[PDB]
Amino acid sequence: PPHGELQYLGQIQHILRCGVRKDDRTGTGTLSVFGMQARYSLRDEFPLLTTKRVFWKGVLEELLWFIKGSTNAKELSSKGVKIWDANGSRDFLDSLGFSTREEGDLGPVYGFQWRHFGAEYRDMESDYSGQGVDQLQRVIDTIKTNPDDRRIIMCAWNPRDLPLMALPPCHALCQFYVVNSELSCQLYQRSGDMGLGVPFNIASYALLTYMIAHITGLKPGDFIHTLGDAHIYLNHIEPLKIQLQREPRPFPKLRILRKVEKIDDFKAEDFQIEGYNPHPT
Amino acid sequence: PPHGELQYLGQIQHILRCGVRKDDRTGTGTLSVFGMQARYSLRDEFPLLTTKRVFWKGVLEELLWFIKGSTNAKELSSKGVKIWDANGSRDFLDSLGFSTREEGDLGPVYGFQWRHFGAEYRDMESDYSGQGVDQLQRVIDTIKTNPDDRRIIMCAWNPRDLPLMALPPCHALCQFYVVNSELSCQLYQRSGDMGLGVPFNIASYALLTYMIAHITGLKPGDFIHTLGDAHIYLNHIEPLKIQLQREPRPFPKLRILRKVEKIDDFKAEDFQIEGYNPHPT
Repeated sequence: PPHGELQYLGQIQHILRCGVRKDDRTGTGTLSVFGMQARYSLRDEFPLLTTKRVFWKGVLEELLWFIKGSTNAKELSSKGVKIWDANGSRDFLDSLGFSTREEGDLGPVYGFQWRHFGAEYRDMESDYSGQGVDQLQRVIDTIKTNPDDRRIIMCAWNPRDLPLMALPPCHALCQFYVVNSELSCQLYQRSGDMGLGVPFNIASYALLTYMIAHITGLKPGDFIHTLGDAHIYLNHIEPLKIQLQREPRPFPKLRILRKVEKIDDFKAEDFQIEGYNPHPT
Repeated sequence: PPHGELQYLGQIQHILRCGVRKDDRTGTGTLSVFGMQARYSLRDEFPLLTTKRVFWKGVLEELLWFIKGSTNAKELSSKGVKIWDANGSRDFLDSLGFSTREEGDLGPVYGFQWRHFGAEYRDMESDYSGQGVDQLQRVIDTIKTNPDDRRIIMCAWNPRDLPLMALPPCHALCQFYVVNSELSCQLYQRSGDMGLGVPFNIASYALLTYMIAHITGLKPGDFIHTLGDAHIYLNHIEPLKIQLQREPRPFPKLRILRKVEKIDDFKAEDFQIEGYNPHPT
């Protein structure tokens, strides 16, 4: 078997070679490619990239934050993870016109879309219990009842809610798939930062799969990563060039430390990564 | 230059070889693979598969039917396309607790979601003008004014309208991409009947790209076909393996006979398939 990270590095080679120049919303400033797909096996290994360190604590703590259904960036920052803070800033919110929202109010992002799709969004601290659609539970339930179902889909893209978010999700939807008691997951990521973003988004959905496969009593299969606008920022061309030279270490292993039955009962101390020795930045 | 149809036949060979037994809703009866991707060029050619004849009239009529905001299957059947009739059947409906619902009424399917996303569906006759997000136009608008946008997405998956609709979309969403005056499109297909529905599905979203590009004054680039549950029904295996022995004829071309300002002004008589030489069956 070849390494799973060799797909990610190969995707960088392609963008560096055949990628064309394209700007984002600020004028920057990228080398882009439209349409990619890589498959990462989760079978007795966890696709946490090794040619550079990945913020696993950020990965883990953000997902639980999503699963909680939280939409307040302060509730995440308390755990020492700051990747969402600047979007709930007391000035950036007014930049989008959201002057009425208090500090932290991202609007109807992932956690709200996952647990309460369709619901009318009030504030961060409003209780949306039983309101909307808990498609995360619908996923877990459907897997338990009809594993053959070709509809196990959790969509975070709500066209009604787009003008109310800090920014539209880079992960439109994910779809789950069960065969031979193996749970597999495909993620559709509309936009991907191969340098900074992408490695984080592989761990995040490999983790979710590991969570659901644990609950539904299945064993993790493949994680399919599908990209739309796969781009490399020009100020990363050289650091990525040197990283391509590095050789992938053996993937670590994600292990759950207690039998968890419900999904909202998962805590950051239930997961342990062992054997993770990445390259130095 | 490698022929684009080889990807389709290639996918089939993989599923026949590395595919596993997986059933569907009705106990049948397939060979499944989760996660596929193929790229079909739209540059000076149209990916109408030629190893077997594709029902282009149906491909063309169904899409105009979509743009029409239609959910009545008989509006399409009246055009010589009988592919949604059994789904809008007076019996198929009763087999889904839609005994209160009239025949042809497929529910909040594609045509509704594209033109009126987020609107309270009632029936196939009420007009939902000024209701629901017009995703189809918002796409065209954003392409005209902001081609760098990494958010041009037409999502047809609405977990709220999932009860009310007959068949939940096999085509969850499609994303558009513009660089160097080239419009590209990627479809995320929830499930794919390889030897039956897939060639039809490919031609559908290529045409849509050809339409939108024509409207937006652009030259079509690539159509990326991402698949989730890609499957082959057991009774298609031998007909498909004979089809595997065929060498693909050069793809036809799609000429637009006139000049259309708005997407709604499109008519069947504006298109002309040229150079289509498919194998028989």
